[PDB]
Amino acid sequence: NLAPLPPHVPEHLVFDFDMYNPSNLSAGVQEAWAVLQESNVPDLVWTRCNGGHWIATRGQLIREAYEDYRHFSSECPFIPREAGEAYDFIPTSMDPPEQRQFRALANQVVGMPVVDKLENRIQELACSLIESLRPQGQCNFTEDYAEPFPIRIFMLLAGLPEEDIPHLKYLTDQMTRPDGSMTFAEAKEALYDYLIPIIEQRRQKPGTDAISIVANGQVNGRPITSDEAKRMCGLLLVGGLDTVVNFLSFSMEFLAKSPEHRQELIERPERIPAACEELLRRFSLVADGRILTSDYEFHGVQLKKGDQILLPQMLSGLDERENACPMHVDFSRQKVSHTTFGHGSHLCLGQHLARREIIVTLKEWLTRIPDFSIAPGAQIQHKSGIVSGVQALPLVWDPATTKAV
Ligand code: HEM
Ligand SMILES: CC1(C)[C@@H]2CC[C@@]1(C)C(=O)C2
Ligand SMILES: [K+]
Repeated sequence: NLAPLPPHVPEHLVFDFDMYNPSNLSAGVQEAWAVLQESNVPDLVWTRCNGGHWIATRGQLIREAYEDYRHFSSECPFIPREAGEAYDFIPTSMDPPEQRQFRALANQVVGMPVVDKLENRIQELACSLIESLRPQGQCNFTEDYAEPFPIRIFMLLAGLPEEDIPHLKYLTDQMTRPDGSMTFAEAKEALYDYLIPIIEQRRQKPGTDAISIVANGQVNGRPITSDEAKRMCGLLLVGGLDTVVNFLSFSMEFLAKSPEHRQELIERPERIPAACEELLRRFSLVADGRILTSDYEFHGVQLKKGDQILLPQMLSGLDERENACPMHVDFSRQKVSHTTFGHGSHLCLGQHLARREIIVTLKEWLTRIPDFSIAPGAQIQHKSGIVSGVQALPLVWDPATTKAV
């Protein structure tokens, strides 16, 4: 249902897009969001769905807003408003200047040098999973690879038992694509319930896992509090359990449907890093936003203090004003413009981990299973939310065409 239009919002800018269930979802989630960029549609629209909020539809406005933290605060970054208000993860719920000391701590646990440390175990895991699947001639890609591969890497980094995944994965999903059984506040409270005793424990007896590092850490040279450590560790869990997991399934679905693209990467595997970046553009998948700190005129539209504005990271690279023929995947694309990992001071801290996981996946999969397709008859369904994903991805191949390494 539709929230009554506020007096300040002009009627001609109303476009009732539902970020948790977009109209055109059956055509693909990126396609469904791209309807906001059809010729009829202003650069900035108001939807009455999900309590009512602005949506910037073009990369120019999305970038500008993400740069301007004085007008567009990350204190309430999720729609609906109750989710945004409850949202308190660190660093994302904080604006500069105080945000920054916390980013620096987070970088000690997910930064380039840590990923270099993880490199061999990331490869080993990719390979053990793929080799196991290779002979079977089929898989449920979401559950058999996309989920276990990035998630087990995160649980290893965090020093958490793998048997805790189904519970944590359920909770993180309720924050990004809720099935209605939990509010965001409830899911958050449960993630923190899980974390609290582990944080206390690791402050007492420090290990070398990510939770210990964060929990015993300093920010601008003063000790982090247990509450700060919990708000940072929660976010890290979310990043680990619901980002790359979804992205891998979009990419593999595309490769399953497009032999010429796989052929290109089999014939020339040096192109894989560039292909990674182009898939990160075409199959971009995050959309969160900001809250207005004051009344502010933006691109000829009056915004009011407290208005929420969705700034979909997904849309920038799909914008035909950033990338010609945006829905086409071109591994040779000369200037791959996107905001897939965000923009401004909250630029994704996990992006180095994410690119390593994706590139290792592409290399190792195509090396063993170069020819595969979607199970015949399977109608692939996407799902939309703060992070979008794929419900299920049944794949099939002829074992005879595979190669053990
Ligand atoms: C394909 C994978 C990924 C995508 C597309 C993605 C995207 C994003 C986006 C758009 C933001 C900015 C949100 C905002 O401005 O409100 C962000 C921030 C963040 N990301 Fe990622 N991310 C991914 C992977 C990961 C991973 C694997 C981790 C951790 C293991 C992670 C950790 C974080 C953290 C801690 C921040 C907050 C930075 C801040 O608020 O200063 N990311 N990411
Ligand atoms: C929007 C995000 C992808 C980014 C990292 C996890 C996530 C859901 C957040 O709350 C911040
Ligand atoms: K908040």
